Amino acid sequence: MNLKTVSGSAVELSEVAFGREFNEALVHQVVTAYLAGGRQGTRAHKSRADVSGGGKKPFRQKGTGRARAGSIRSPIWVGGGKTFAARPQDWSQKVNRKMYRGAMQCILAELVRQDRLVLVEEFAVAAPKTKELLAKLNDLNAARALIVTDAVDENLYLAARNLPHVDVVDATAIDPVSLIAFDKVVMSVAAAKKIEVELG
Amino acid sequence: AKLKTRRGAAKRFKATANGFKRKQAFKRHILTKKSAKRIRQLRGCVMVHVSDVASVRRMCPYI
Amino acid sequence: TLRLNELAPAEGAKREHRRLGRGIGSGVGKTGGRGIKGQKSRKSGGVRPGFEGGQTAIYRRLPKFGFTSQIALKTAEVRLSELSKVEGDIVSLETLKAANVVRRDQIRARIVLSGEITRAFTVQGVALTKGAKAAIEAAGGKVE
Amino acid sequence: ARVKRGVVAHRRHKKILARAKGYYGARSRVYRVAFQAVIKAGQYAYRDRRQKKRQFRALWIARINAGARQNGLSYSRMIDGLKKAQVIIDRRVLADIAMHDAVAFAALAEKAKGALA
RNA sequence: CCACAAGUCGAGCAGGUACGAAAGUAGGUCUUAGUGAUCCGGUGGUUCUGUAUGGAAGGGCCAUCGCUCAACGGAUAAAAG
RNA sequence: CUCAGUAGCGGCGAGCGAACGGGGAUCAGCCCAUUAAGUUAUGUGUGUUUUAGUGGAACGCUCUGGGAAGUGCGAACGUAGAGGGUGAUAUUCCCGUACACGAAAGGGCACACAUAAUGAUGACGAGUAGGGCGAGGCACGUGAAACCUUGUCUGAAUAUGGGGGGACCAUCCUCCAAGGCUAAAUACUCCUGACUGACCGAUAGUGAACCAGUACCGUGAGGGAAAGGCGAAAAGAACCCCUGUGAGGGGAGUGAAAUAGAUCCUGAAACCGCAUGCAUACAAGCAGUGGGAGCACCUUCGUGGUGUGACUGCGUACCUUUUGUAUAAUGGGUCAGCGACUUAUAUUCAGUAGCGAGGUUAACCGUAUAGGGGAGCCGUAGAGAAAUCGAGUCUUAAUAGGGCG
Ligand SMILES: NCCC[C@H](N)CC(=O)NCCC[C@H](N)CC(=O)NCCC[C@H](N)CC(=O)N[C@@H]1[C@H](O)[C@@H](OC(N)=O)[C@@H](CO)O[C@H]1NC1=N[C@@H]2C(=O)NC[C@@H](O)[C@H]2N1
Repeated sequence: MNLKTVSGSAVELSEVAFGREFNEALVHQVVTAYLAGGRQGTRAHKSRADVSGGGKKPFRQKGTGRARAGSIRSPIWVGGGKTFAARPQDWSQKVNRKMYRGAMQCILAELVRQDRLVLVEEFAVAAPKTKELLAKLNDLNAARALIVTDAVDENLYLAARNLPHVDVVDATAIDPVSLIAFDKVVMSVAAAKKIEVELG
Repeated sequence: AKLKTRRGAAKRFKATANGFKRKQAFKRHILTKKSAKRIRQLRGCVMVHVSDVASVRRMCPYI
Repeated sequence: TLRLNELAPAEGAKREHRRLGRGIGSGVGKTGGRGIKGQKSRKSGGVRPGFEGGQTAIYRRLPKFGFTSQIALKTAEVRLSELSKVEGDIVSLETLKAANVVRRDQIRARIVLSGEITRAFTVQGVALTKGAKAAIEAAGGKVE
Repeated sequence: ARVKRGVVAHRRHKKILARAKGYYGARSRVYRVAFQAVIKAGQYAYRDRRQKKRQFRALWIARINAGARQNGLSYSRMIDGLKKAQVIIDRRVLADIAMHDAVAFAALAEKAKGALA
C-alpha cells in the first residue's frame, strides 16, 4: 500500500499491518479486555464470621415470644455481617495472541482510512521546550495527538510531559486504547517501518 | 477444585467410540443351576443403557 | 466510528445473567425455580451423583473387570499425516518428540495409516502398520 | 458499588399513595393498606366495564317497555313488530326517542303493530 | 417383555455324538414356582500381565464353589431396652 | 507450572490420592584434632542512604453576583496543567509541583583490612545395621507389602565388606549409614515512608469518624452500645416589651439567607393540631367500583376545570400452605432505613469472535496488558481385560456367524 507523508514523500506500507478490514467485534473484545486489565480490584467486606463478637446465642430458643436468633452478627441484623462478603479480585482476561494482533491491525487500518494517522519523515525537538513542541504541533495541525517514534528522545519526552492531550510513546509500546483515545496519531516513518515488521 | 472421578464407577465402566461398555451381572457364582444358554449369553461385554449414560458421565468426567 | 463510545459487541455475544427472587414480573420470583418444599428446595439441596434413593446403584450392582497395563501408558500412537510436522527426512522417536507429536516420556511409537503424505521419509526404530509401510514406500521412503 | 434504595422506593410508595387519594382512614395513609386498596379498585373497574353495558341495556329496555305500553303494546311484541317491519334502530336510540319525543315513538309503535297485523 | 439391573422364545450354520433301514429326532423333564446383585475369598485351566533384567509372588481372562443377606434391589464383618 | 484427578489406597463404600519424566526460580560447597568454607563482635577507611531545611515561572479588563475561581474579550509560564486552600468551578491569589541546591551532630547498609572468638569434644563412626513381638509414618486401612522411626527382647560384617532397586532368589546397575557446618530462590506484617483503588460515606465503613473497649451488665472469666454537619466570617443577637431578674417569645440589630438562632444545612413518612369547602343524626356488613342529582370556588361561560358525593347495580382484605380458605388455619400495630441464589476453581452444553487439520500456551523473564517462554493440553482411530494388531479388531477349530468400529 502507498501512503503520503505530510511533505509529499511516498511511503510503502504492508497491507497486512495497515490495510485489514475493520472487525468491530474483535476490536471491542480486545479494548474491553484492556480496560478490565486496568482494574486494581482491592476491597473486602466482613461476613458474619469476621464481625467482632457475636459468639453466643442472644436468647433461648423457645418461650420468650421473640423470633429465634443464633447470633447478634446475623446478616439480618443491623450491624451484622454482610451476606456475601467480597474479597480482592483479579480482573485480567486472556487475549489470544492472534486476536490481539488482528485487533491492532484493524485499528491501524481504520485510523489510516479515517485520516487520523499522519506520517512524518522525522520528528525531533532541539531543546526540551514545551513552547517548541507546541509550535511544532501547531504547524502540523495536530494540537491534540499521540506521537509515536522509533525511540523516545529525552528532550521530546520532557517537552511533551506537560501538554494536555499530547503523549509520546515508543513504537513498541502502542496500545489499543491509546490508539483510539487521542484525536490524531503522528507517526514517524521509522516507527511505521518497525510496526510493519512487527505486523501490528 | 478439579472434578474427582468416582473410582468404583471407573472400575466398572470403560469408554467406546460412541458410548460405554460394561460387564454383565449374575455370572459370579451359583452357576450350576443356570442353563447353558444363560451361561454363554451372560458372557462378554454390553453397552450402558441410554437412561444411565448421563449418570455414568457425571460419575466419570475424564473418560 | 472507532471511538471509545462507539464500540459494540456482536449480536448474541452477551446475555444478562439470571437473577432469582425479584418479583412476580420476572417469572422467577418467590421460589426462584426450585419448586415447593422437599430436599432439592433447600440450600445445597442436590443429592450425591450416583445416588438412586437407596437401591444398589448402577456402578455397584455391576461387576468390576479388567486390569490396567503399564506399558500402554508409555506406548504412543502416531498418525501418518502427522509426519508432515517433522523437520528433516529422518523419522525416529527423537525427531517425533522434537516435532511434539510424541510426549517426551514415551518409550516407543506406532504409525497408523490415517491421512496422507507427500514427502519421502526414512523411518528408524518406529513400528509401522502394514498400510503405513505401503504408504511410505509409495511416497518414496524406506524403512531403516 | 453500593446502592441505596431510598429515592426509588420513596417514589414508588408515593405513587401508590397518590392513587389512593380519597379513601377512608388507613386506606389513604398507610402503604400496605393503600396498596391492597388500589389493586382491588382496579379489579372492580375491570369487572364493571363489562357490567356497564348490561346495566344500560336494561335501562333502555325498561324505558321502551313503558313507551310501548303507553301505546298499547308490550316490549316483546313491539320488538318483534319492528323486526318484521325491517326497522333496525337500536334500543339506545329507541329509548332516547321514547323519553324525549312521544309523537315519534307513537309513530314507531304504529309501524310495529302495522307490521304485526 | 421391560425405568435400570434383569427375564423369555427361537429357525439356522459348524464340530462331535445317540437312536433309527430311512425321511429324521434330540442344546433336559407338557408349560408356567423350586430363588439372591455387588464386594471379599477357595478350586481347575490359561499361546495375558509381571515395578532394572530372568523368574516368582500378586493381578487379569475362562469355568466353578462359599447366603432363610427370607425386612428376599441385599445401609455394617459386627448391635437390646 | 505440568505430569494427573492419572497409577494406586479404600466397610473397593463415602472418600483419600502419588511418583518417574519435562519446563522454570535460585545456584555452592566446605571439613573431623598442625583442623576448612562460613558466621559473629570491636576498630579503621571508603561509598551510599537517612534524620531539619532554601530558592522555585507566569493575569488583566468586563457582566451576573453577598462573595468570582463562573460569562464575554485578550495575554503570559510550562523539565511546573500532581494535589490542597481561598466567600461558587483558579497553571498565572496562597501552600505547593518540575527542577536546582543543603547538614554542627547522629543512625542504617555495602566493601576492604585489623584483632579477637566461634565453626571445633570432633580424627571414617557397634549395642550400630539387621532380626522376633507391639505400634507409628509413608497417596499405600496387613495387604503379594518393600522402605523409614522405635517401646520391649536380641544382635553382625566391617572394603575379598556393606545398603538399595516395593514379597523373595539369581544376575546386573548404583551408592558408602551408624561425625559435622553451609547463602539464594521460600513463609509473614506489630511497625516506618511514599503511592494507589469501577472499596464505604455515619443503620455503611473498624465494636469505636464524637474523651470507646468507654457508658452499661456480670462475683468473675467475659459481653458490649448509642452519639458527625449554624455561618465565608461569631458578625453567636447591644437595647425595648410580656414573664417569677425563670423558661419561652415579640420587636430591634447582624448576616446573601434567622422558617441558617444555638440538638441550628436539607428537612420525607408514620403520628398529632388549626382554618376553609361539601357531605353527614330513619339507617345495617372488606368501605371500593360502574352510574349519578345537588352545592361551593374557578371559568376560555361549556358538550369546561377543582372539591364534595344525596340516591343506586355489583362486591366476604393480603400472604402462606393446601384436595380445598371470607374462613373462626399461619404472619403482619404503623412508617422510614437495612434484609436472602454469591465468590473461586473444574467440567459440560449453547451463543459469539479469532485461527483452522490444526488450535493454544502454564509457571516464569520482561521499566511489564506488548514481546519472549512449546514443557504440557485438546483434536486428528478403533478393537481388545491384556499382550498385541490397526481401517480394522475381538470371540472361535473356523476365511462361518456375531459384537464393537
Ligand atoms: N428577634 C427576637 C429577639 C429576642 C431577644 N433578642 C431574646 C434573644 O435573642 N435570646 C437569645 C437566646 C439564644 C440562646 N438561648 C443563647 C445560647 O444558646 N448561648 C450559648 C452560649 C454557650 C455555647 N453553648 C457555647 C458554644 O457554642 N460551644 C460550641 C461547642 O463547644 C462546640 O459546638 C458543637 N456543635 O459541638 C464547638 C465546635 O465548634 O463550638 C463551640 N462554639 C463555637 N463558636 C465558635 C465559632 O463560631 N467559631 C470558632 C470557634 O470558637 C467556634 N466554636
